[PDB]
Amino acid sequence: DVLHPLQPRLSPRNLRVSPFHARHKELGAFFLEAGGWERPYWFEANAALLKEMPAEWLPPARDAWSGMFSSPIAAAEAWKTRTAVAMYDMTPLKRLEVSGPGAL
Amino acid sequence: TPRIVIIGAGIVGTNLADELVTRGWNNITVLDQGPLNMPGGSTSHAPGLVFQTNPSKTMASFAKYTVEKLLSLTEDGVSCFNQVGGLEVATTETRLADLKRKLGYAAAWGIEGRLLSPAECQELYPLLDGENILGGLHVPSDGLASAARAVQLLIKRTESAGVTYRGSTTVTGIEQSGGRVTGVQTADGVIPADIVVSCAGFWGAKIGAMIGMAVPLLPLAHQYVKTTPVPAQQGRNDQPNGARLPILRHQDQDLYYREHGDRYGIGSYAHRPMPVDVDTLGAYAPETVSEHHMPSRLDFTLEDFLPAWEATKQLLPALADSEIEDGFNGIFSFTPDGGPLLGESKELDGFYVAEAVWVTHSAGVAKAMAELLTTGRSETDLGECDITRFEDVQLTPEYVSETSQQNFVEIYDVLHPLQPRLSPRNLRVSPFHARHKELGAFFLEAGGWERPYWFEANAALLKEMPAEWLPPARDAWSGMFSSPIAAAEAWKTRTAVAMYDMTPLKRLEVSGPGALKLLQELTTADLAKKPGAVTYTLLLDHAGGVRSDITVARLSEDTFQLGANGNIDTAYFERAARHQTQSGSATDWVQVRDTTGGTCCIGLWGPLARDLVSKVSDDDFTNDGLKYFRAKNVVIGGIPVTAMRLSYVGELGWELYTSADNGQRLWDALWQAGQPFGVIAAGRAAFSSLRLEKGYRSWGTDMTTEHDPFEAGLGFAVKMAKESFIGKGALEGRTEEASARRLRCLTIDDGRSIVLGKEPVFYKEQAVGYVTSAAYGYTVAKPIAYSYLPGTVSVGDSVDIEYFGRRITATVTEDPLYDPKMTRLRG
Amino acid sequence: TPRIVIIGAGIVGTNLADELVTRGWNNITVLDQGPLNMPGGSTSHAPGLVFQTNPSKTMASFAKYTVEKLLSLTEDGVSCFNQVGGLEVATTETRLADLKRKLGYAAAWGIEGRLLSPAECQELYPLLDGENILGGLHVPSDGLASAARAVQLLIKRTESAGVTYRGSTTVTGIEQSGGRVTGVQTADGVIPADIVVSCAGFWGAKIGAMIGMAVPLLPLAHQYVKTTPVPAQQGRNDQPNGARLPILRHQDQDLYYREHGDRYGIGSYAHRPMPVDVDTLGAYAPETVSEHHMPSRLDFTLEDFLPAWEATKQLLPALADSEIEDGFNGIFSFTPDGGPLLGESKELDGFYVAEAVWVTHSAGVAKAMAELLTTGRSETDLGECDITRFEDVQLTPEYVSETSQQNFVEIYDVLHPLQPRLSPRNLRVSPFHARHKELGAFFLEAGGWERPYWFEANAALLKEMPAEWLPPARDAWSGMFSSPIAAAEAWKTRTAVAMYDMTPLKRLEVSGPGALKLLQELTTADLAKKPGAVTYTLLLDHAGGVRSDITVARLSEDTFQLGANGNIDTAYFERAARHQTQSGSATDWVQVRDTTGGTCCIGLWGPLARDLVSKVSDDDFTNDGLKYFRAKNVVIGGIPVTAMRLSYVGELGWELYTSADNGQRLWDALWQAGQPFGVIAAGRAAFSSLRLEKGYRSWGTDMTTEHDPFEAGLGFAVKMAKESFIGKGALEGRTEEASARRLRCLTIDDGRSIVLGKEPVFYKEQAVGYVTSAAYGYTVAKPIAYSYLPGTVSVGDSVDIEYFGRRITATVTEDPLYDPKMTRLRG
Ligand SMILES: *Cc1cc2c(cc1C)nc1c(=O)[nH]c(=O)nc-1n2C[C@H](O)[C@H](O)[C@H](O)COP(=O)(O)OP(=O)(O)OC[C@H]1O[C@@H](n2cnc3c(N)ncnc32)[C@H](O)[C@@H]1O
Ligand SMILES: *Cc1cc2c(cc1C)nc1c(=O)[nH]c(=O)nc-1n2C[C@H](O)[C@H](O)[C@H](O)COP(=O)(O)OP(=O)(O)OC[C@H]1O[C@@H](n2cnc3c(N)ncnc32)[C@H](O)[C@@H]1O
Ligand code: NA
Ligand code: NA
Repeated sequence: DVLHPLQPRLSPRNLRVSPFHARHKELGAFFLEAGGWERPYWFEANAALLKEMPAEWLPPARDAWSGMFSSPIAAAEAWKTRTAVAMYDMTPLKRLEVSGPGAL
Repeated sequence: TPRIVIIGAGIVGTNLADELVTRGWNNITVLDQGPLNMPGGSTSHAPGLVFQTNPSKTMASFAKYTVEKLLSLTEDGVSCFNQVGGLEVATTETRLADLKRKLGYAAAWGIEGRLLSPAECQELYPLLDGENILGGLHVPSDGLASAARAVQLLIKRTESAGVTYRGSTTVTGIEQSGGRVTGVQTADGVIPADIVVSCAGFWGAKIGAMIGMAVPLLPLAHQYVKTTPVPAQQGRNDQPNGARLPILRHQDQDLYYREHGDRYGIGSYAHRPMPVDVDTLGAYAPETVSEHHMPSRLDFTLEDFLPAWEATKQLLPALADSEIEDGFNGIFSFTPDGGPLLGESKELDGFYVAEAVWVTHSAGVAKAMAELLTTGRSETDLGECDITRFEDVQLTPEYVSETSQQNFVEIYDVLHPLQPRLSPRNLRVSPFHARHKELGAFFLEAGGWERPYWFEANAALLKEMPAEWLPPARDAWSGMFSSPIAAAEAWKTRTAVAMYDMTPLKRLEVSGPGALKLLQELTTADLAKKPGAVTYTLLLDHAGGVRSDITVARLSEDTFQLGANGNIDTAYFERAARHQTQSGSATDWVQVRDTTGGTCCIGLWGPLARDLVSKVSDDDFTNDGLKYFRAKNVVIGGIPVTAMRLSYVGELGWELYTSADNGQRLWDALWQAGQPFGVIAAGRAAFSSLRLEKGYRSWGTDMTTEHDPFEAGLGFAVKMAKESFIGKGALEGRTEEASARRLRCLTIDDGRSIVLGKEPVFYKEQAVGYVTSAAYGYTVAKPIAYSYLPGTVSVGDSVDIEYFGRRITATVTEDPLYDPKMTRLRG
Repeated sequence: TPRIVIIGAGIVGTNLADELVTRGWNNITVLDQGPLNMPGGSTSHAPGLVFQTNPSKTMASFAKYTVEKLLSLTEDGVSCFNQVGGLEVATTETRLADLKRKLGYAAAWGIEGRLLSPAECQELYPLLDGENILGGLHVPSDGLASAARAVQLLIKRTESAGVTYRGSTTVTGIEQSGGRVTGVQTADGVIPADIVVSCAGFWGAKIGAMIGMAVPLLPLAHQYVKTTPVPAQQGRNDQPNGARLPILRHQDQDLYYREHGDRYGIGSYAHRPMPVDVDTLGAYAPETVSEHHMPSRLDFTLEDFLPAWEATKQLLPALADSEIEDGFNGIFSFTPDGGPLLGESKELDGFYVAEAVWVTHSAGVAKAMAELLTTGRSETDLGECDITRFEDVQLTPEYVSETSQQNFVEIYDVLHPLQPRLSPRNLRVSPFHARHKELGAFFLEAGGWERPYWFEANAALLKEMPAEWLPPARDAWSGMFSSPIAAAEAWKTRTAVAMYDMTPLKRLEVSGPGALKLLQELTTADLAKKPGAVTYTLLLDHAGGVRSDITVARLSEDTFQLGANGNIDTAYFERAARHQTQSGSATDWVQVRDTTGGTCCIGLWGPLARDLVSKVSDDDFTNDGLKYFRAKNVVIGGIPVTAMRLSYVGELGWELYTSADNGQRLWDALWQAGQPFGVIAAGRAAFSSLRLEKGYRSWGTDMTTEHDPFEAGLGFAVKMAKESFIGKGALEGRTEEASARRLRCLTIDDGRSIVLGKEPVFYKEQAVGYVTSAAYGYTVAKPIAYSYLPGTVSVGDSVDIEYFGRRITATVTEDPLYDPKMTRLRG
């Protein structure tokens, strides 16, 4: 099959979620998955910001292929990270603890 | 004939006066606050590019008529149309593909055009830098309107026929009595009128406030610039405003161009939206109005034009050897959906609008409005143009401002037919909204309502779905706003049981001792039956065209519930009810209420529907308890419900109606009862596919006022034996078998090439139709498309449908495609 | 006088015939399917215990009248009441406390009673095993009714006065024309009638179905047993049914007792609910009806009685030396709220019900119904008895069965006034329900609606709340269904801004050319003002009693929105509207619709309300934009809203109304706008407290039809200058200052002893009133209670309120307690 590089499976999904999952769903997260973890790629709540976003932040139209699994909402999220304050879910990033007198 | 006052002597008002005169109505006064020699609205600044090809059949037809009429409007051997042709160029692959779709519209609506290669574009338009040009769409019949000259020639010939023009005359109010217009107020007194038509351009909302009418347009400014003389153009054109090259669109950069002698004109939408408050413009003394000084022209803002100027030099390098000479920010109108605003006001009988109209469509709008006024109907479908199409949340100043600014931003963008706005959203939701979100609904919006198209919860079913139900891969365009989940939802509707949210479908209650009388005249059904009957019926106009299809349920002697198509229907019934009440006896009064927002409806459909409902109700839902096309009151999960036995999707079950406060309980009761039967929530994508498999006609797409019932295959819904109903006389003698054009079901032979709507349909290489409704049919496992075809094309014949320039073979197929013997519905 | 047919010759129907005759109406036919000497309904098996004390003032008054009337009904020197007194014993501390509350009801309603110690109980009732007895409540005037003998004596004296009795006559249908009753159908023809009253006991729902009326009673069976001769009782009483000891209640074990000569009778509710299908009983040939063979008696099920028999031997050990002799499972009626069903049907003019009535209240119900029929009103408040009190979800067979069975299970339980059912719940929810659950709403229910009483989200505010707002600890009883969170919600309403859900408050739309005319006659206001006015007004009866208080908003010439008290109001307006339409001209027609379930309302109140709304609306909400007690249409968050400026809680702000589909958006828009102002959601506990601080009267509690406007302190709402309105004539000359009894505000001096309602109020040691509305006042920092008091008691006087047997000192206080100068509401 012809498949986009970001194409998700539709099943099995929701195997691993962070503690913020219910809050993310309240905010309209668009989830893709990697390593079993559900990861928001943008939040539909932020679409409401696009109408106040300064014109310099608005990207041009995308073609169909680069537009797959993409949203203009991401521009607003970048805008607010650069100018205000943002909360990213970093839970899925691999975390190891190395301990003991031999760790160093 | 009636005394008419037209407000506005722009291109719309003067064409309307002309179209009325030609139809023998000449008791007309046209008013304008500006001087008659140069009124000073948008018509007085438009450069006049006319591109006819449009996705809307109606707008394309308006443009074709405008070109024809302007070519005919002449004095001293010079017409008001310079037919240079039109060229749209593509600088991206996305745009190149969209030009192939537009070539399809051209063929569908009867406009001649051709796709051009980069080399052919360069031959046609030598000033192009061909490096970035990927191809073009050439329409030889497009060209340049002389709008200001047309206004002057229309004024001259209508004045000769008896029309009165009064310039320098400002309308300050509207006089009324008894709910009907009687006059127009000015500083100097009242001008009497039986009919008033507001043709006031971007002042349309200011006029509407004079009668308490919401007119959903927003005045916005748009930049237009002229260059100094361009060296490459020296000696080529007639001075000072000659043109020889086709008008030029560069939609990837939001620009358009025309020649003005040896100078260029540049129109740009590539700037911030620029809303204008009409109350700040100032009154212009008519003696001061001139080319560069008029209400419609605001000061140029060069800073907004710099990017457009750079993009212009890239496309047309010869212009880099010229300079900007003059620019202005010109005011015109935008609306929430980009459509114009036509028709009779809800608030005042005899008061009409014809506003938010480009020069391009002006003569077509005027013709349609002249037809409406003089005969009671337009010869062209106005469903996308009627002012009454809007829902109440769509008429607020905030909605009109936000959505019309977005329409400006997107004016030249490539957009899919299902593309949603991202804001404003969540205006109207059904009582099931929280449950829908629990199930991962994918929502799109229409009329302000959030509507699930499928549910992510159902993705878990795909791995157990039988292979016969799995559709092939979709291409990128038909794959937009689509999911394979819809196949699973269709599968479970056909084999188990499903819950559809029917809440957004327009619901009217018609009540009172005059309700039966009203509906007996307006519809094509004999509704005088003991309560409990549900009847599918049509509303016609006096020419027999189909205004709407409606389902009528008689709930009691004096109460009927109607399933309708939208707010055009609401306004039609409201006025008809008021007129019957006003002119009738104590037994003729009737009220109409739009109850949609206060109620809700679940379509509970599938072969296990009786098994499910039996767990939560003691009412009799067997065939003896409730027959097909009947209604009765029941209790489900403790909630009083009106159950109607019918199904758009063609399965066992019922539409279940209740008040909004009870909806969540009804939902939850049915949901719990359905667990052992594998109940699912099912969305609009599956709904549309299953309903098309049943051959349902969608008003506005599969039939309009341009079609009679017999052409549409809806003859069964017309009871010709009735003594009286609107349209009966026009329909005498007509049959389905004798109809010159007939609505036909097509299936796509390759099983995979999905079409979407508006694609042209060819029979033996000639364009003879276009796609109305379309969907992938999950039960028949192939794409489906409907089209009108000449009556001589038969079931079993082959036709081609053009999709993005490729011809797809399809077969005329008998419908319904699924269960034509209704075995799933009976017993 | 009118021709009356009464269906049923039980204790109700025969007392009704008697009460009509005494009022000079004797054109009455009474029908019964059973033989007149022993009809065979529940009256033919009742043992006749009459305990007068009840939490309901109306039911207590009905019982007092029954005792008086039965003592008066005599032949051969033997009356129909044996006044042995009544004793309720307590075996738990919970029950002992509840007897102190019941002693309070006794004092409130004018019944003499005393609390007895264990020793005194033993002196009064020597057969008690005193070990487990903790105390008793003794009411000397209670006793034993001879219900079957009363029926026979009533038949005799009404027959003499002209009443016709027809036994062995089964009603099979009801004849009607023009929406009014005309007759009663039997196998032998139609008996003509202007008025029909269904007194058919547990067959009431079967009769109601004959006219399409839902009668919300459930037939249920209840065990009653007689013992063999009890050795300890040998020689003590007259044989065979004599009694000397008080009737005995043992509510902790769901049992009651009486003597029958030397045998005991035992009634038990300590068994599974036993619903009965009346259609299975079989028709009894009248010649076969006898003491042990009649429709109302089903076969005894000993297995259900064994636990009751064991509990009986424990309480009364002498009975262990007897045996069970005979038992039966006797059928009677239960209803969803334990109240009877009285009044005129919604479905049929002139058709009345008087059903689900204990022998205990029978003569009082009959008197009230005789008053209703002969004068148009009852002299006793029927708000808790009227058949029209029920909401539509409360009339389904499923609701009536579940809730009436729960009422049987709980019949003798100690229950708090706010105790909710655990099922059925979530029948009706507002559009804000999901948001409320996000905020941790604590829901209670009324009329089927889920209503937040407080929000757990607000617990986080308690740690920043100023100390003056923190209330003292509550005792266990007043602490039930209460939270300290309510103080925080009151604090923020008074100092910031709060959003109350007003959706459940009854909302009626009255429309049509006759709407103004109807309301001008029914209300005490002059409503003929240009649209936009909001008026608080009263509905009176013809005696000037207060049927309801209503807020009327005139939204247009022919449309009014009413805020009402419940479905008694709905049915009252529906019938008045139909009668005006039927008898009126083409300009008199009027429709009434209950729009509550299709709409919603947010009360946006607090000093920051203008700051909040200004962020989400461009409409003018200043004093010049919208004055106090005015309404206008606005847009908030993109949603069309009807804003009304008034506040139950006494702060700046508005009631904001919209359609249900728009409610969640309106909520979310206001919520987001309110974040910088510290907006909270606020629930019913705070609402009730703040509204009582404003002196608002709650219909049904603070005033009923027993009170005129002047007694209630509502004189300001009566426009005596009006030409005409129902009740005007009765009110001529009356004033607040001359009223013999006046509604007064009391505050509890100790700042901590909260009372709840119905507690008796004493002035110089005499019972002179009782608590109507009550709440802790968070702004005044003390408990508040209202009561009627003799006119000679003044502001500043001291009264005592008895709560669980303890006297609490309170002061008559001027009201409103908060902001009587309305500074918070004006400007
Ligand atoms: C501004 C603009 C518009 C434009 C364009 C470029 C610019 C910068 N380029 C176009 C193009 O190339 N092709 C095309 O098809 N259209 C183009 N347009 C849009 C076009 O100009 C307008 O859509 C069209 O001209 C609108 O015509 P209409 O006849 O509807 O409106 P109008 O010319 O503005 O006339 C309205 C008249 O009403 C009078 N009026 C208003 N209020 C009153 C009162 N109260 N009393 C009396 N008279 C009143 C005005 O004076 C005006 O003359
Ligand atoms: C069953 C029971 C009831 C009871 C009780 C103990 C038992 C086991 N103990 C009580 C107690 O000690 N104190 C008290 O106050 N009440 C007690 N009760 C309840 C009491 O018996 C009933 O609530 C009361 O008797 C009801 O009286 P009412 O007059 O309302 O009803 P009825 O006696 O059942 O009479 C109805 C008559 O209607 C006739 N009917 C019905 N349908 C028709 C038709 N279609 N046509 C003609 N006549 C009809 C019936 O025949 C009946 O006689
Ligand atoms: Na754009
Ligand atoms: Na019990």
